[PDB]
Amino acid sequence: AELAKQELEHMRKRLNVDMNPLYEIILQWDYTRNSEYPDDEPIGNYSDVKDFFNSPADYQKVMKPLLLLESWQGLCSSRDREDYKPFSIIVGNRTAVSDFYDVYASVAKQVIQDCGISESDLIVMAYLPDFRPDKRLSSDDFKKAQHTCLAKVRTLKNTKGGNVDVTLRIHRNHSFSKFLTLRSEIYCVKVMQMTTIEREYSTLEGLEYYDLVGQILQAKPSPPVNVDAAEIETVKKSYKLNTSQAEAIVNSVSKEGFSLIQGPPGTGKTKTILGIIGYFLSTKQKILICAPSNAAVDEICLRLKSGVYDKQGHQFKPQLVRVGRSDVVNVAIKDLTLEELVDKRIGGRDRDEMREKNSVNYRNRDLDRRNAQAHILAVSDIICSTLSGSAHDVLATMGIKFDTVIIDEACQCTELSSIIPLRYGGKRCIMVGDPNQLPPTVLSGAASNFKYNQSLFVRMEKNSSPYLLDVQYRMHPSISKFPSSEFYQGRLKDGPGMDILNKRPWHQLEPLAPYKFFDIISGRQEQNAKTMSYTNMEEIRVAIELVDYLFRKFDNKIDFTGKIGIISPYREQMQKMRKEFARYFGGMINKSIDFNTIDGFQGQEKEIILISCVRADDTKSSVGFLKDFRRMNVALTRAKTSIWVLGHQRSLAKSKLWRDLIEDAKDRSCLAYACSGFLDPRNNRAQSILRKFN
RNA sequence: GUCGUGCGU
Ligand SMILES: Nc1ncnc2c1ncn2[C@@H]1O[C@H](COP(=O)(O)OP(=O)(O)O)[C@@H](O)[C@H]1O
Ligand code: BEF
Ligand SMILES: [Mg+2]
Repeated sequence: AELAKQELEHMRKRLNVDMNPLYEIILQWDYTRNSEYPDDEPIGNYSDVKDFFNSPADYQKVMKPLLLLESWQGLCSSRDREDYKPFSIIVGNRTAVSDFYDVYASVAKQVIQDCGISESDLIVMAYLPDFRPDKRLSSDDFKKAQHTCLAKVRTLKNTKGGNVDVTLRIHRNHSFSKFLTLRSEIYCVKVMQMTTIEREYSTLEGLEYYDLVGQILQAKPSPPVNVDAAEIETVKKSYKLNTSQAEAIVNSVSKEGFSLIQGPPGTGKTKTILGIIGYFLSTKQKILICAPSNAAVDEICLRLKSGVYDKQGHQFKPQLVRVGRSDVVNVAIKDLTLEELVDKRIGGRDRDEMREKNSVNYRNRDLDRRNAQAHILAVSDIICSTLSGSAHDVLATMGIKFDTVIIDEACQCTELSSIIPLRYGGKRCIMVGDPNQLPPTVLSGAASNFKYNQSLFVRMEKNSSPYLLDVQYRMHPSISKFPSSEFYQGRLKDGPGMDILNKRPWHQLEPLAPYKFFDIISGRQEQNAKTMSYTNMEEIRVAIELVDYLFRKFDNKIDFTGKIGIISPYREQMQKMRKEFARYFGGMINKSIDFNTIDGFQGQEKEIILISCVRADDTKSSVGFLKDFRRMNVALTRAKTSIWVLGHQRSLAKSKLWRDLIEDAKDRSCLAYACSGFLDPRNNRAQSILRKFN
């Protein structure tokens, strides 16, 4: 009775967290400020992430400055790199709420749709008396303007005549409120989306009431619980795994608390997660799986679609729900999307009466949609999503409790992101990740200097040794020669027959080999003025030529549906690659080929991988974030059979890591020279250039 | 100095 009441109180407190302080602090920031910190407060306030936290208060005190710094850096990046479409609104009556002012304005529905303004968005508002209506309006004008105020879009209500009543929450003490006179035109432009930041702040505040708060603060995973070897052998036989994976699965399931599995790429980490899920289901209980990147969630959903084996070995297919939008979610698992499942479940005076009937019908449809969504969530056993999406409003409103949580690629997410899914009464958490992989995507170098980029998995590994996996079953041994010898200094043993099972017909051809490094003799990349992202068309052309040659050689012999992937460190480079591939081939690229980034492609598996090195210009003299060993390791660990690296030898040779990689490739005679039309006998210019370079 | 992200009414 009393215990249940306390548990319910804690659950509602964790789900319902006051967001007012977050806005009160963020809204005081100056949009026009050009600095690496939100304010001019002493740097001594910020502190490095402590390995051990005495109490939740200390953890919150340490994390809050880092979270604010990360939010400020993201806001600055959106201000510079992102360029939305500014709009104008008419100021209305202002309502005074707790240390805040809510302003109601009338906006055009078409303008709102074009600008993509939602109820969880942040905007910057300015007063420009000298602005010319004919003159173009952009973020540059806001940067130049000195009167800027941050506002939060609290709600968006559509009124008659296609007019939206936008409510904007701002800080009282901000001086810009003096410009918010009634019937005044204010130019507002979107900045960024605060949903992720809001969820992170809510989790940070509610960590006090989390069941595993003590373990997180102490960073001490529950001690291993000894289990009979018979169970381990039975699990290994049923799931056709190895001894290490079976032992890790048994240890993780047997003991409550935090269980960390550290497995380099290709060591069955995803297969280990699937085995854990199957074993738990065999032994109603709902399990929540969260991955930092949507690609990992899509891969997990695709793998689960094939079925899950139990201890007896029989394969069963549980109901899996993907919490996300169709656009971000992959087309292959589009059926598993929650919205698609809900759609499948159901799918004068006279004018006033007709309007009332239409409104009643719409309300009934909304109620039916809510009921179908609730039924799908309740019946479903596996809920796969992302860390940011794990705190979806629907899940919080439903109130269902997830006693088992899995965090895939825990090293790719910050502590707050990894802890977000634990708000739902998480008593058992299993984190799978390899520290050598890419770190969490942090836009602030200062925050990383304070160990903000450090993930909870890394800290837990430092405190105690996780369950280690040293056997791989994906990467070709030749491909894994260099990554294992350099990054891991060994400790990674290839499978008994990886080479035999990785043999492919195109490997026989000299141009195409399991491992090959192609050099761009003549290649330069242009940095975008706004996004500050490099991009070179030479690598795109070379990749297109390689793909066309591979298809022509083995068009009908072997189908390449979902077997060729191209990873580029730069978003702009990936977008250009996809656009040019669509222009050249057409719709086949939608299925036969995939395009992604190294961080966005982390965890993905493809038979053929093309790693595009954007930094193809020697005059730059800098390789960029690629210099880090984790980036190269993740990029190289994507190929299962064939890996092709495109780049400029001179530019990459400057960095020690790429220099060593090129030397290793030369030792194995895997180095190659490529250019425009280097595989075209007609294009004798390419042959002449190759001969001259040699 | 540039790599990610949350929603569908
Ligand atoms: N015991 C095994 N027998 C055969 N194949 C295995 C075994 N364990 C793992 N594999 C293969 O190795 C691959 C492991 O990939 P994984 O390491 O999960 O990728 P990522 O590191 O991106 O998560 C799987 O695709 C699976 O087919
Ligand atoms: F360790 Be794998 F690259 F997800
Ligand atoms: Mg995995």
